[PDB]
Amino acid sequence: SMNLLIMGLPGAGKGTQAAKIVEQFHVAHISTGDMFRAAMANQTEMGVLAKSYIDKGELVPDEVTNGIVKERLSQDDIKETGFLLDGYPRTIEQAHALDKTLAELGIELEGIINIEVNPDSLLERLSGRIIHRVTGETFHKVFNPPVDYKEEDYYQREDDKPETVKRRLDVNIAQGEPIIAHYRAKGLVHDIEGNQDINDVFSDIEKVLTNLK
Repeated sequence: SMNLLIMGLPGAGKGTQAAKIVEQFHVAHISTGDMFRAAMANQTEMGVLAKSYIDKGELVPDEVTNGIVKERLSQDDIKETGFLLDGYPRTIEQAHALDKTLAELGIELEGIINIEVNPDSLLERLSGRIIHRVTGETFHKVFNPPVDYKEEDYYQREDDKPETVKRRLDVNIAQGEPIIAHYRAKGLVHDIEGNQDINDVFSDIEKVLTNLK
């Protein structure tokens, strides 16, 4: 059992590495989407409140979000298998709330996998998805270019356009950096070079996690 966070900007490979971490180390991967879904499925105190905001298209308040996390971390699997929290905390306020939650449950955080990738590089990756303008097909400027390729043959979904991606990276950099610093001051942050093949990133994670205890 290990008690862990994973962090990283959008596109950094967190989802893939999280799944590899579970397969090998058998901790419970818990994303913000997972915790919300479980709260609503279980009809918990906070889950029915979250549903009430989500049904109206409204962002959920931190008292509810932090309460969902406290519900999640109180489950039996947590002290049995440990966990890999992904997505939460979103902000330094949520990190301060998590730390109170953990202390009250008598759980110690043991490590943070921080996958780093240059955000200018991430902008190019995340803004690569293109759709052929004559009815058929998805490609990607970096990962899967179409035959020949000329830009006028494609369009993009709004969330894949460079300006939209830049906004998303800017918020995650602004919100994430104070959290990474907060935990780095306590030696909990292990920086992983996201600049590698899937198995090479995972190898570096395995050197971190198998050495922790």
